[PDB]
Amino acid sequence: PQPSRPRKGSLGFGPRKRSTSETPRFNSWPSDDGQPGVQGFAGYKAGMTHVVLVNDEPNSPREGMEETVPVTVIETPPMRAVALRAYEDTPYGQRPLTEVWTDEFHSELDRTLDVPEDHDPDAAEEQIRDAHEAGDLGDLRLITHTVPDAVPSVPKKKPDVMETRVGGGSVSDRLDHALDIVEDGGEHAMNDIFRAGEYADVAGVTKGKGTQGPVKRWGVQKRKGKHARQGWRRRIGNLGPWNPSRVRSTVPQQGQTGYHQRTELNKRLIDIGEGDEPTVDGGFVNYGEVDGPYTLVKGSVPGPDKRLVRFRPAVRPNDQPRLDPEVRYVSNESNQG
Amino acid sequence: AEFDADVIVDARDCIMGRVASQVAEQALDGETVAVVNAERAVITGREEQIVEKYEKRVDIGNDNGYFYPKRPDGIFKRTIRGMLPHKKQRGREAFESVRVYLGNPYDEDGEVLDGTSLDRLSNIKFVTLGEISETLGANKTW
Amino acid sequence: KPASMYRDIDKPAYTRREYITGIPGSKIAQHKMGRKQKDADDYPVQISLIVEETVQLRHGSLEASRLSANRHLIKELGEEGDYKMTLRKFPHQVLRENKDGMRAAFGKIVGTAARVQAGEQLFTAYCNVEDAEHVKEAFRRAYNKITPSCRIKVERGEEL
Amino acid sequence: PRVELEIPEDVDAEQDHLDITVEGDNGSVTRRLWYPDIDVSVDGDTVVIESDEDNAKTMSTIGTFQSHIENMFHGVTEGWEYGMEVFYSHFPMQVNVEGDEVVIENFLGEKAPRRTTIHGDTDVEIDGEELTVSGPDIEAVGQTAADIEQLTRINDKDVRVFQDGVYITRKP
RNA sequence: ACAGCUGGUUCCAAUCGAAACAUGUCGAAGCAUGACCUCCGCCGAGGUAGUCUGUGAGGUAGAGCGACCGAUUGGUCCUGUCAAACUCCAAACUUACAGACGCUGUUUGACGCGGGGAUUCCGGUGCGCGGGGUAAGCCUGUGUACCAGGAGGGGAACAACCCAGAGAUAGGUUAAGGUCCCCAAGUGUGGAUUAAGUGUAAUCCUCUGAAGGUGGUCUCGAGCCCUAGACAGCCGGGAGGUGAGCUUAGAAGCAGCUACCCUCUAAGAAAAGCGUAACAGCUUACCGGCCGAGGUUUGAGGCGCCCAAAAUGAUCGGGACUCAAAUCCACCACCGAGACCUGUCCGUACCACUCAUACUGGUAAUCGAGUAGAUUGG
RNA sequence: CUGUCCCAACGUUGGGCCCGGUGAACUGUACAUUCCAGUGCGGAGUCUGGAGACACCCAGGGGGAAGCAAAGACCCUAUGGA
RNA sequence: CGAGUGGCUUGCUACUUCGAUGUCGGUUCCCUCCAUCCUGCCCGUGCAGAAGCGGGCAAGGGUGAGGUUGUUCGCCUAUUAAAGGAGGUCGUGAGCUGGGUUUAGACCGUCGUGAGACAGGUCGGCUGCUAUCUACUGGGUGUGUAGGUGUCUGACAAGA
RNA sequence: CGCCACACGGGGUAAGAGCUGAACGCAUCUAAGCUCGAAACCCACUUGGAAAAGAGACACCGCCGAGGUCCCGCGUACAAG
Ligand SMILES: [Cl-]
Ligand SMILES: [Cl-]
Ligand SMILES: [Cl-]
Ligand SMILES: [Cl-]
Ligand SMILES: [Cl-]
Ligand SMILES: [Cl-]
Ligand SMILES: [Cl-]
Ligand SMILES: [Cl-]
Ligand SMILES: [K+]
Ligand SMILES: [Mg+2]
Ligand SMILES: [Mg+2]
Ligand SMILES: [Mg+2]
Ligand SMILES: [Mg+2]
Ligand SMILES: [Mg+2]
Ligand SMILES: [Mg+2]
Ligand SMILES: [Mg+2]
Ligand SMILES: [Mg+2]
Ligand SMILES: [Mg+2]
Ligand SMILES: [Mg+2]
Ligand SMILES: [Mg+2]
Ligand SMILES: [Mg+2]
Ligand SMILES: [Mg+2]
Ligand SMILES: [Mg+2]
Ligand SMILES: [Mg+2]
Ligand SMILES: [Mg+2]
Ligand SMILES: [Mg+2]
Ligand SMILES: [Mg+2]
Ligand SMILES: [Mg+2]
Ligand SMILES: [Mg+2]
Ligand SMILES: [Mg+2]
Ligand SMILES: [Mg+2]
Ligand code: NA
Ligand code: NA
Ligand code: NA
Ligand code: NA
Ligand code: NA
Ligand code: NA
Ligand code: NA
Ligand code: NA
Ligand code: NA
Ligand code: NA
Ligand code: NA
Ligand code: NA
Ligand code: NA
Ligand code: NA
Ligand code: NA
Ligand code: NA
Ligand code: NA
Ligand code: NA
Ligand code: NA
Ligand code: NA
Ligand code: NA
Ligand code: NA
Ligand code: NA
Ligand code: NA
Ligand code: NA
Ligand code: NA
Ligand SMILES: [Sr+2]
Ligand SMILES: [Sr+2]
Ligand SMILES: [Sr+2]
Ligand SMILES: [Sr+2]
Ligand SMILES: [Sr+2]
Ligand SMILES: [Sr+2]
Ligand SMILES: [Sr+2]
Ligand SMILES: [Sr+2]
Ligand SMILES: [Sr+2]
Ligand SMILES: [Sr+2]
Ligand SMILES: [Sr+2]
Ligand SMILES: [Sr+2]
Ligand SMILES: [Sr+2]
Ligand SMILES: [Sr+2]
Ligand SMILES: [Sr+2]
Ligand SMILES: [Sr+2]
Ligand SMILES: [Sr+2]
Ligand SMILES: [Sr+2]
Ligand SMILES: [Sr+2]
Ligand SMILES: [Sr+2]
Ligand SMILES: [Sr+2]
Ligand SMILES: [Sr+2]
Ligand SMILES: [Sr+2]
Ligand SMILES: [Sr+2]
Ligand SMILES: [Sr+2]
Ligand SMILES: [Sr+2]
Ligand SMILES: [Sr+2]
Repeated sequence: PQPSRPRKGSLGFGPRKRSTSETPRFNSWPSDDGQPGVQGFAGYKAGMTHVVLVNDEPNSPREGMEETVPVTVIETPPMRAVALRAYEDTPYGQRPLTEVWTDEFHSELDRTLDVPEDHDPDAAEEQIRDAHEAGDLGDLRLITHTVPDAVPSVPKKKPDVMETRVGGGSVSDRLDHALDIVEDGGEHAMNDIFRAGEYADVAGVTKGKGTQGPVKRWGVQKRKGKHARQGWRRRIGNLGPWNPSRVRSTVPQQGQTGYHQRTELNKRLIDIGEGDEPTVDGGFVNYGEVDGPYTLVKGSVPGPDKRLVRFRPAVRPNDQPRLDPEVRYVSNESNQG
Repeated sequence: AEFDADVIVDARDCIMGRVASQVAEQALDGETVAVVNAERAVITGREEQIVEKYEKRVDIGNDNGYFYPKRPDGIFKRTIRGMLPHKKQRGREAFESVRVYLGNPYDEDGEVLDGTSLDRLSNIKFVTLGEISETLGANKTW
Repeated sequence: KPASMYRDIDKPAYTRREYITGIPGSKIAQHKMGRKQKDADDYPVQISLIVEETVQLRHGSLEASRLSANRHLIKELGEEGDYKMTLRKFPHQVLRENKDGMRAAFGKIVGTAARVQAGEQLFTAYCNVEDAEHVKEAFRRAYNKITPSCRIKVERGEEL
Repeated sequence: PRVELEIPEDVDAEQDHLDITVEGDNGSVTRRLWYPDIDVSVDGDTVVIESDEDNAKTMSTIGTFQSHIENMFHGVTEGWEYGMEVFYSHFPMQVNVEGDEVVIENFLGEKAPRRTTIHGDTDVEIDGEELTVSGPDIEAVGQTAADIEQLTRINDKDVRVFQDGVYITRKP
């Protein structure tokens, strides 16, 4: 009767085309519960090493015992929240009302931007407050960006700009919290929003695979037995039935594989730090030597070394936070063995 | 944003279809019409079945596609479109010269067309275009 | 076989047994029920089962209803009870079935039916004013086993 | 057809559109009464339910409306009383009222506490082995009252044998 | 090479215009002879597509069968059923002849007769009547109109369904069908029903919906009860003789059996229905009370609901519509063909004049579509 | 015994892709951006109703054109052939 | 006994194609139906519990691996929550396979005087084509909206 | 063949359990009205998505210069582009 089988590959991440902005753009931000705060930070994937910890799980019998855990190194130097964007609530969702900027910019922000010369912060700010006064202020996000220049391993100086939502406090309170941050230089570190032990959401653009066949792309079988010698090996059975007299867009086909945005959930921040503590002997292969601001994110992270990864407090956490896990050992062992 | 509308119509408590029939009619006569407060418009019958029809109209589609509105905004617009030869020259012009809105983005109160109104004091089985929209999945932006 | 095959009158009259042979015997056991010794007029109440549509009722439906109908009257009024039902129709229409292909398609005798035009008494009971409500239930179960819908007309009885 | 309701001396009727609020020294019950061509209204002291129609469907609701108001009268004066008696066989069930929601613990020996939320003003008050739901809004009371009995609903085991549960005993 | 088989066979126009059936045929993918189409010549006053009456032919429907016939019930005459190959009856209708009327013919010569040329003998569909078959967009008859060979208007599309048969052009009025938008004309009138989006689907392979069921709602009638207070609900009482008798350790309204009787009274059963081992205890009849107006039983009609499960995307063409844009009963005003009316030209037929079939003048309500084919001018 | 399979991976060589040069053929009533249904000689890109659809170009695997290629070998028929 | 729905079996018809619409089984890949095997929520019980039996809502997901036979079917084994059924030209041969049917060779049984036959068995016995259109997977160039950079929105669409 | 991550919860119903409740003084889950209730529906989460013809929003820069192409060195990209 022909046994059952789930279709090959998932339909959720479609179409499987190359991404528009290599810089991830979250499409969902955390809820407003705590104090006013920015809802995410970003960095650059460095490489992988393992670490030994002390089991935090109060339920696991292993609780208290050492345990070897893999970790992706991500250099996360200080970013600069260069502006504050306001959204007005209109009959057609949210729309950018107005932004508030600064004076002190990063020496090389003009490599990507058309840096302001004459902005009227106080006035623009007024617009926001009058809109809040009217009861039309939606959510408050801060135009942000990185200092790629800070990271040596990364060749790019030309900064990666991305907006991030701010929440937590009451509209008014967080609004001010925003301005406060911005009304300086916008400098902030990962510890300004995270703490080791907290589960985050790392989003990134996958590794570049170019065009690939159905087998690799949609995980379809290869021709089997005798069927793999007649002149067909990685080609599928057919593109559909007689009728519908067409090719349904749900049949696994050759195409662009990789370079897609992915938002990898519940990534636990195993340790936030600064220095050369996670670096490897010889240097992180095809990256370099780490020294300074960073994060040790548990497990894999979407993307290749040098790619901009983005963090965010877990929108859908499953377990309870175990702040600051006891990190006994971090591997310095070479990655060329 | 600005729309120099000759006619402004208020759909509040008015039978969607009937109102549409006239708007498309006038539009076919060179009348730049504007429907207002459509979310408050209405269609008679068992909500349960009035919904199925619109909920089914969402399920329908394929590679070619069969887009169907959900916002009370849209529904009305497409309804009107179904009363005009929107494929033709004359029709595209007419249909394109008609716009529907959530609430009233204007100053002027919208006039009410004859026969198009309902009386809640005599009816109990009818539905807010917005209720339909809320059910379809739309986010109440009105 | 489904009554659908012989319920309508759309064949000539088929009865001349002097020409038709091998006709299956009637499944109908009795035509007179109750006390066939007593007279019809010896009863106050007289209710009939009127078929509302013109049909052909095979002896099997005839017997089957006649059966379950009388079996109620026997139940609710005793075997040797005071009553007397009657079935005034008889299966004359000989039925056949082409059981080759369409080549030489005249069928072979399979059964028998009783042509009944609408507005007719298939059955007719005779009882006392008290038994009538059973004599009616006896018919409800009767018309359930015959193709057409039916009436139950009290032809004698202004007692209620 | 037309029926009238002379509101009791304690009571204060008042209307706004379709909604009717009733006040007494026990409470206040606002209720919407809506039906095609049945118009309710206050005439000084009497409440008038009237309609030009006289069809069974129209008459059905006319009747229903009256009782809804008459009950509101009694609700705002004397109030509604539903009595319950918590019953347990082998497992000592604990029934208390946490904040605004009667709770039940260790039902049939469960670690998970079952709890319903209280409907409206309704007052759930426990006295050992008895519970007494009361209030002006029979709607909220009768419901909250039922809510409690239902909360101990069991379907996977023979109820004739497994009967632990709070039950309604007095209906007003 | 032969082929009864398939393919092809070249310019304009005007008049007429089929057969897809009969008989015979090694005949059924063909022919011949008829039917029928066409053309020519002849004859010379009748003709008969309709109707009415008259004189005849007839046994299908229907009916009936102590009128034949053969079927087919029961009972101590009575009682229950049938017929393509039955009939004591018996139509409608069909049909011979004749008269009348209508129509038609005697310069358009009918009717008829003789001769030349065909095509045709795969038909189909609607409706009526059929026979066969579970059925079929099935098979096979028949009458008829239509498709084929028939446009144009309507029906969403769509040979045969409705209107309609049609020279050109033009003005006008309708037909079928339609008037909320798409889309020309009514968001027309008086009224009632429907709450299912039933429905918005003449006919249909195509538009399903059935047996059974329905305190959904609407309308109509009939019997009975009732302010001497009905129907229902609440309260009240439901009393003794005696646990009826027997049965039996016991049976005491309430296992079975037979009776089913009289006191008190306003009621109250030899107990209708549960309850106990049996008593208990709980109701039903039955009476009273409170209350206060209609109530109960039954017959018929209307719309609806249920019965109701199929495969890429739901549907009345779509939109969408609910005192309707649904349904039914009536009404009003419109839209809408190439039809009907109307002006002009054209073709053909005939008449007058004429050598002409060249002009000119006239007649057509009773001329103007067409495949095969016949005829004919260019 | 083993990549036949579980269950696929990486690699090698020649193509495949871009560039110069050379340079055909199959096929073509017309129109043609299609899909969903319906309809129709009952298996429609083209009819009806809807939905969808800015043009052009590159690579792909071949769902559809009842794709192309052969006046069906199957079946019957012919007053055919061997 | 009576009333039906379906269009999966079979049968009937001969409308459709004979200037050709590739067979059965299988395989691979995508969509679907519900008359639901499992999973979720429910009703009944000859419902103590436990394990069941029957029924309702429900098509999200699942429904697997093997032994004989070309088999579809079916039989069998061991696992399982369960190892459900049907449609898509009995989905899918310009995808594959070619085991069966159904060429030309040959044997046996049967029938036949014989050639030879078989709605018997058996061994062997081939799988074309460079994609114009359209369709969907992905990748570009332009026009439109009307100078540039950066950041957004979210009608809509997909998911298990 | 290794390793990492892949909810709860909300909202509205079905079958079902009920509430107040009339036509029908009672009774009744329903006729109006209401509380609940499926792995199923919406939301939630991920993905795409200014060509959405109502063809969008905001900030800044610039119209004689903002910016872009070319070019050169190369990959986190890549069959051409
Ligand atoms: Cl394969
Ligand atoms: Cl779609
Ligand atoms: Cl159009
Ligand atoms: Cl209503
Ligand atoms: Cl004619
Ligand atoms: Cl609808
Ligand atoms: Cl000429
Ligand atoms: Cl196993
Ligand atoms: K063929
Ligand atoms: Mg290594
Ligand atoms: Mg190593
Ligand atoms: Mg159990
Ligand atoms: Mg000619
Ligand atoms: Mg001529
Ligand atoms: Mg007869
Ligand atoms: Mg012909
Ligand atoms: Mg109009
Ligand atoms: Mg319908
Ligand atoms: Mg041939
Ligand atoms: Mg042969
Ligand atoms: Mg020979
Ligand atoms: Mg083909
Ligand atoms: Mg089901
Ligand atoms: Mg499903
Ligand atoms: Mg074999
Ligand atoms: Mg197949
Ligand atoms: Mg294929
Ligand atoms: Mg092939
Ligand atoms: Mg073989
Ligand atoms: Mg040989
Ligand atoms: Mg090939
Ligand atoms: Na090959
Ligand atoms: Na095929
Ligand atoms: Na849709
Ligand atoms: Na034979
Ligand atoms: Na020959
Ligand atoms: Na021949
Ligand atoms: Na013939
Ligand atoms: Na012949
Ligand atoms: Na005459
Ligand atoms: Na007749
Ligand atoms: Na004709
Ligand atoms: Na037409
Ligand atoms: Na409908
Ligand atoms: Na409507
Ligand atoms: Na001709
Ligand atoms: Na290998
Ligand atoms: Na193809
Ligand atoms: Na030979
Ligand atoms: Na059927
Ligand atoms: Na196959
Ligand atoms: Na499922
Ligand atoms: Na097998
Ligand atoms: Na096929
Ligand atoms: Na095959
Ligand atoms: Na092949
Ligand atoms: Na739930
Ligand atoms: Sr974003
Ligand atoms: Sr988004
Ligand atoms: Sr091969
Ligand atoms: Sr097709
Ligand atoms: Sr017949
Ligand atoms: Sr019946
Ligand atoms: Sr003629
Ligand atoms: Sr005759
Ligand atoms: Sr109008
Ligand atoms: Sr009107
Ligand atoms: Sr009317
Ligand atoms: Sr059809
Ligand atoms: Sr019909
Ligand atoms: Sr019925
Ligand atoms: Sr179903
Ligand atoms: Sr002519
Ligand atoms: Sr002519
Ligand atoms: Sr290719
Ligand atoms: Sr189950
Ligand atoms: Sr088969
Ligand atoms: Sr077998
Ligand atoms: Sr299959
Ligand atoms: Sr073979
Ligand atoms: Sr053989
Ligand atoms: Sr243009
Ligand atoms: Sr319910
Ligand atoms: Sr744009």
